[PDB]
Amino acid sequence: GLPVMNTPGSNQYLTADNFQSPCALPEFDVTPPIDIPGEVKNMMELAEIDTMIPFDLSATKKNTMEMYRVRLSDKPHTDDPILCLSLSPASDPRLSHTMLGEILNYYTHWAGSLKFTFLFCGSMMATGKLLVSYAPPGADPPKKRKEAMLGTHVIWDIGLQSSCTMVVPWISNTTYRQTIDDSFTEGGYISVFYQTRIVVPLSTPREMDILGFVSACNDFSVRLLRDTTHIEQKA
Amino acid sequence: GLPVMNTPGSNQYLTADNFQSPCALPEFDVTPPIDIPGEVKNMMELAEIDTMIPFDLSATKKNTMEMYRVRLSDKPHTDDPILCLSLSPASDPRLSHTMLGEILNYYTHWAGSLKFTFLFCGSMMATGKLLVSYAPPGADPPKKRKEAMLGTHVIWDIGLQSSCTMVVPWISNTTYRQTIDDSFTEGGYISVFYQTRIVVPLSTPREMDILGFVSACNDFSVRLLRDTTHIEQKA
Amino acid sequence: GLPVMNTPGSNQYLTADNFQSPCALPEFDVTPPIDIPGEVKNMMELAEIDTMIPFDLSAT
Amino acid sequence: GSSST
Amino acid sequence: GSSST
Amino acid sequence: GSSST
Amino acid sequence: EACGYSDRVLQLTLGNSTITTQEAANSVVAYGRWPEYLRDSEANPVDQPTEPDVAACRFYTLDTVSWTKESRGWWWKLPDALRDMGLFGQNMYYHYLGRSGYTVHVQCNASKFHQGALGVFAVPEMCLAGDSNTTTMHTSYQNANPGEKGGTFTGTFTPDNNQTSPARRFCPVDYLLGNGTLLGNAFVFPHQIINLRTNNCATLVLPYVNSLSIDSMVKHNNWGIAILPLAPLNFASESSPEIPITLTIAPMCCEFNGLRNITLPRLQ
Amino acid sequence: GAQVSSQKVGAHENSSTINYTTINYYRDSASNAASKQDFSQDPSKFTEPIKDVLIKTAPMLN
Amino acid sequence: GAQVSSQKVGAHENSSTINYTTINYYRDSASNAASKQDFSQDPSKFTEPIKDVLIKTAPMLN
Amino acid sequence: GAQVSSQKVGAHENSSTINYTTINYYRDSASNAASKQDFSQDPSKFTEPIKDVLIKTAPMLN
Amino acid sequence: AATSRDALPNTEASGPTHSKEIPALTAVETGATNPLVPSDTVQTRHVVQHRSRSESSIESFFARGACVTIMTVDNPASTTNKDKLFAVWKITYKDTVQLRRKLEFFTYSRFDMELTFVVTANFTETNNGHALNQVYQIMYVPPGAPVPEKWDDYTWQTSSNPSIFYTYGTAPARISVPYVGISNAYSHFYDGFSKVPLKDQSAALGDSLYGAASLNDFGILAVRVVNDHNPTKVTSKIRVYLKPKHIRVWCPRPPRAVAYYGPGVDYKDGTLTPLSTKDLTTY
Amino acid sequence: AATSRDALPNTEASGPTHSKEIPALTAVETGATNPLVPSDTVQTRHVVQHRSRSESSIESFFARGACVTIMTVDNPASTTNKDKLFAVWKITYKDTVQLRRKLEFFTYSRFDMELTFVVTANFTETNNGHALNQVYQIMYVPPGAPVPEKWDDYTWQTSSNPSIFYTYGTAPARISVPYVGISNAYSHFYDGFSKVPLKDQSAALGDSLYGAASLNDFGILAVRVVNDHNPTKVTSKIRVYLKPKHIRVWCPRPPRAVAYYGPGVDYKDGTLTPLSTKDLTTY
Ligand SMILES: CCOC(=O)c1ccc(OCCCCC2CCN(c3ccc(C)nn3)CC2)cc1
Ligand SMILES: CCOC(=O)c1ccc(OCCCCC2CCN(c3ccc(C)nn3)CC2)cc1
Ligand SMILES: *C(=O)CCCCCCCCCCCCC
Ligand SMILES: *C(=O)CCCCCCCCCCCCC
Ligand SMILES: *C(=O)CCCCCCCCCCCCC
Repeated sequence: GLPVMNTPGSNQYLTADNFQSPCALPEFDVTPPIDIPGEVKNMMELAEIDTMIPFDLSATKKNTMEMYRVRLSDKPHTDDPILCLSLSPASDPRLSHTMLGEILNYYTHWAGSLKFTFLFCGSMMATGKLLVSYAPPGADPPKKRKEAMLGTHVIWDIGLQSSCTMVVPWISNTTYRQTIDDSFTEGGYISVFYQTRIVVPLSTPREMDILGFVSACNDFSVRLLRDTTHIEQKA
Repeated sequence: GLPVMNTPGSNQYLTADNFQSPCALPEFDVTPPIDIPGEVKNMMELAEIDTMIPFDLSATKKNTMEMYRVRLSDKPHTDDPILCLSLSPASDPRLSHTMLGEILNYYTHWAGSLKFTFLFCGSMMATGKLLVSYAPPGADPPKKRKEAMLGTHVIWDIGLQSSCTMVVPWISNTTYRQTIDDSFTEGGYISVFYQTRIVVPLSTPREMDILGFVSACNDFSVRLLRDTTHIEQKA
Repeated sequence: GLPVMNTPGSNQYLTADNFQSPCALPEFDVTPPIDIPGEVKNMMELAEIDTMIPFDLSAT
Repeated sequence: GSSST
Repeated sequence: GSSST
Repeated sequence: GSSST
Repeated sequence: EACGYSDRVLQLTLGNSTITTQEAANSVVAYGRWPEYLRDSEANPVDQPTEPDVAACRFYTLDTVSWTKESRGWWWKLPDALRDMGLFGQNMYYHYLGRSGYTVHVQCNASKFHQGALGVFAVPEMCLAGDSNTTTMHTSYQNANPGEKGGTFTGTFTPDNNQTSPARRFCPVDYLLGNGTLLGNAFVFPHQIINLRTNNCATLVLPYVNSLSIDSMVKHNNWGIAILPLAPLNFASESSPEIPITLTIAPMCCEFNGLRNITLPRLQ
Repeated sequence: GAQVSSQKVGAHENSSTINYTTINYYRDSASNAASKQDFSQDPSKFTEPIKDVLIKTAPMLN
Repeated sequence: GAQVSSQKVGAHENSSTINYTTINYYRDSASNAASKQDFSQDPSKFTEPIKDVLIKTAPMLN
Repeated sequence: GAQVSSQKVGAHENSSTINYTTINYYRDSASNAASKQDFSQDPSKFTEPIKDVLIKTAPMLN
Repeated sequence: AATSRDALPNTEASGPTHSKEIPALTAVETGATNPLVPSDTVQTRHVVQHRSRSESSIESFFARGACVTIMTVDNPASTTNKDKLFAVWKITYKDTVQLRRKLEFFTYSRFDMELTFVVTANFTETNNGHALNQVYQIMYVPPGAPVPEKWDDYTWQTSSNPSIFYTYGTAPARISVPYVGISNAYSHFYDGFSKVPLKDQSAALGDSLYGAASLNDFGILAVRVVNDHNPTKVTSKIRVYLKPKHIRVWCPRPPRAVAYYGPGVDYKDGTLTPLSTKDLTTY
Repeated sequence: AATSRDALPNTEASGPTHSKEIPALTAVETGATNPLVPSDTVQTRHVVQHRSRSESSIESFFARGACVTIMTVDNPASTTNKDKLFAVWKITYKDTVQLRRKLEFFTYSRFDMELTFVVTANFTETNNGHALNQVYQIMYVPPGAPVPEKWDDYTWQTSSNPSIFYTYGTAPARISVPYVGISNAYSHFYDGFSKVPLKDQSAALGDSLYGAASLNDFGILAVRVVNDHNPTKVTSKIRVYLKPKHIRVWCPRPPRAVAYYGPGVDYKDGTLTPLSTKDLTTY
């Protein structure tokens, strides 16, 4: 018959291959699709949905409903942080289990801009101004408002629009960052501060919670599909 | 020769495959076809032919000519069933061996409408009205005319047109039902009742038989070819 | 190279097969035919010729 | 050449 | 023949 | 190309 | 028709014979094919055929049988049932080859106070099961071919144990259609039902069916007629009622090839 | 000599008729694969073999 | 019946669109390889499922 | 250089001439398969080798 | 023009009725099946049907390779007193039950035949020797041709018979056969005899089997191991798979309801009660 | 018209702002995510974007063959008192965790299925005998069909069931399956029962498992070694790889965060604390 010659790769099974193969059920009458609501075309669609951050993974609050609540109070102005967070969306414990973090753990490389939205869940009678910051990597991580002030930041005034969004702009040396903790591809620091202080009247709760959400901006992409460490099967 | 590369599937034998192969008798002078009467193009043609139901599979009537005869009589009106039947065309013992049931046992999935025709084999002098019912699944199976009345039904008046047909309309949640007893794909209940009663004059037999037939409507189809349990070969 | 997949029948030898195969004597100068009398094209031509029947197959 | 269907 | 894309 | 027959 | 015509009233005429019926339930043409003569395009023996026309294609009435409450069923094979029937039979035995279609007319009348339903089935290649559990395919030609007389079905398989002088006959169990398949499905074969409240008769027009255009009528039967009580005979209150069943069959479009001396079969 | 035919496409990718190509390699038809391009017929010769055509809305017997 | 499509060419040789050819060998679509010629959609049904269309520069609540 | 020829189709599927394709891969004719596209001749040189043409209805000898 | 894979008819919407038209009433005595659809007896909605009868087409129903036989051959030590076993099989679909039952839904059939051969071998003795790779010869011997008497006699030369030489370990062998019948269709049932008993002639002379036509219809497959005797004995089996392709069928029949008993329609006492107990008024 | 491999939007240059437009302020109570880009809250330069979401398309995410099961079969000596082991596997993606978790990002799915079979074998006893090359039969038994009871019973004839005959040592076997569901999409979750408990009926009679629809959805794979018993016992394993191709998915869900405990959404005590300790003000 036709003179052929076998090349390397012959008879191997690459699990990522894309070939035709014989159908075991020929002429099977397939059930047609119906128009089910909620179709997804790309995993990044899900990364663009806001999901709530477990900010407080302290020994007594972790793995409980409490890990999601950042407590604030009407105390006098301090320049100390409300919260401190490393921009490591797939590996930092507070970000790694969010819908964004979970999709990122199926891939080796991420790139793009992120946005953090905070929701004030205190009474209507409570007022306050907060500073939300992002410091690109390379200097001392901000532990005081004075250093956080110098980087990318939003001063959030609490009022009828309950929530505020800070965009963390894609500022990187490499074209893509890794989905693991690695100094070469480190992303920087998110920190929140009191700009003035929370002020309540009398007969009002002096303590309240804020909730935080993270999602991806439309310029965000991931690549090199990999297996996650977030699920396993011993035996 | 031409650089080729073997894919998975190479050298396997799929019994459902469809490939060319060398002819062992080249240039053989084939006998031409003649126009034989009765050609069949599709197994469903046979399922559309009426076949007689073995309704009475009682311990003494089963596997005898008697299993096909449903006995009626001129007794006073009762609301109790003449017969009760589960709509399980491939697995119910009364339907599974009919031509329809037999073709269905070569396939995993069935769909479509069915029709049951009853033939009154009593004398011409005998009169009567009967109620033939179909209850879709999910409630108490009808044991009294009052419940059967509430579902799909035909009130059959006996007279010169000897036979009556009840169509069981395709009413299912799934697109296809399975050819086994399975609650998820259960089809419902067929039951027959006396609407008034059978009335004979004197010198007439007070007992008579009706015969029943089942066949498929033109919207009926089957899929996923499989082996039947209705034939076997120990050793 | 080109992704291929082996079907059943691969490597078998059917004695009634009809395939090309490499020539062991390339460029061999073949002797031409001459017009020999008596060419046959089909075995049935021979069956149409009258042949004598051994009718009497008696023991002697 | 190509008999289409 | 060749359906291009 | 294609010699048909 | 407004001028009186009906599906219940028919007149059939073939040759010098006419059948009338006032209580028919229409009539069946098997597989939708009317009998025809062998076409030149499907022909195989090259000799001029014998076509007896009116001398053979006419109505022959076979012996009347009797339907009772004990009756399990009756069977006949074609052409065998007609082998001694006038010039059809003569033409059949003088030729090696023959083909034929048939009009089958089953007759059974009773009264408005009787009940019962006969299933009349026309089966292509009706191979029946034999009486032996030790040997198979062993029914003698004599037993396989009852002629006009036909044979009967049984409700019980009872195996021939005489291994030294085997009966060599069929043992056709009724609910298994005498062949190992269930009677309720026999309706995929061309059929009619004589339900006594509805009709006195059944009429089946049968094409020649075979895997060959023409064959040996003496070695091979093409059609089997099976008549079984789907619903038993009943009348008023009489413990032992009886009504006759008469079978009348006409060969149709029959032709014969290979003429020679007459075949004289060993039928006993 | 290539034969090109349509596939009846069941489950669609998130990705217009799709075709497949067939070439016969052997002289004998028996060597050919099964086309599966088959026809359907009306069941009448089995379901309605009666000489007088039936109208379902009318009395079967008259 | 050959299908010809463009490759999105990443790392270029020191060497104009590059193409690849595809032919389907089987009658059933299920036997076919994955095209990978897929579409993208807008995330709105998940990110913005609100009845009244939002304008980002405007107050979300009003 | 493809050669396309008709198959004499015997048993037909329930599914118009069917063809098959042939390409020769080798320079030497000896390497080629058997065409089987053969001719028939009249048996006369064997069955009727007589100098004076015979008429079957006429006396062979006269 | 109706293709097998065309969709079935749509359900049309149907309203209430008070008419002299009577679809529900009929008379099965006529021999006909009442051609009713749901809209004739119930109120229906409009449904656009998408289902198809594609997989129940006669091709599709049979488009699968079924096992019709298992052949045993072997290659013993030279020193054994038993002959080297070559296998002989008379070709038929009747030695196994599954495909036989599917074909017997019909009286007659026409098809081209695809035969696939699966070959397996194993060591017989708790020995430790070995054998080199075996080559098998599958020879078709058509009715008339010399049947082999010895694994190595002249018949295996196959100058005119078709033979497959199969190398162990390669993909299973496969060939196609045309419709080879001497009739216009294969008869799955033959209500007749191959001989007429003549009055004048001996009872023993006119006798033949019921339902049997040619005493040898299709010949036999003869299989052997071409390799010479090894010291270690190897036994091999050849499983034959048959697929009817390009098939046509005529005259439908009820399926076999009781166990097969031989090549004919015969049934054995004790196998005749297929149906289970179920009461008339029990769901 | 947006292809998966199209580049994402360019960053547009943005200048200073002193406006009544407030992009940064919003109200998540509404249910919406604020659609902001960096230029809304910071000064940006013009970037021409080249990145693409090509590898995170639903096809691409699943375009990989995952192990869904490991089947064990063997071929023992004839003399052993234990039966020859053939394997039976009820088809599912739920016996292993990795692909299951990826599919469970979505409530419903439609896809064609590619199955690849990797087969390995080894010697069991510190013996010195040998076996000839094995052929394996992988038979698909759909719900309803006779399940094999013995490695060699009649069911393995496969007249209608699909079977693969695999020769050991050749490239791994592979087949494709269409979308075979009796629903318009595969349900990864079914918040319901297959039976209604009826008042009038026995408690035991109306009972069924939570979340389970057909008691046998897809049937089983039955695998055996076709070769007859060798004196030396060989054990073999068949690893099955599943790849969803031509896939569509509906209704997104959060990923499984705690270890799987069975076919349903159930979790086991002791596996419920996935998250690590990290302090609120610690980077
Ligand atoms: C007696 C009942 O069964 C039948 O009627 C019946 C009818 C048709 C069937 O088809 C058999 C036709 C056999 C033709 C043979 C011709 C060629 N065959 C070959 C050819 C070459 C080789 C190497 N091996 N086998 C094998 C098959 C089989 C059985
Ligand atoms: C119960 C939870 O899991 C599921 O919902 C779920 C849904 C879909 C999945 O797909 C299974 C569909 C099975 C269809 C089968 C049909 C044909 N198969 C074949 C065919 C031939 C051969 C030799 N081997 N296998 C094997 C697969 C698997 C699991
Ligand atoms: C019609 O077929 C003309 C085009 C041919 C295209 C190439 C065919 C591929 C090689 C087939 C070789 C012949 C098989 C014996
Ligand atoms: C469209 O496909 C017409 C051109 C065909 C070119 C040759 C195809 C190569 C051989 C494919 C054989 C068919 C696969 C079963
Ligand atoms: C005439 O043959 C022109 C068309 C060629 C079509 C492709 C042929 C398939 C490959 C053949 C290679 C050459 C064999 C040495």
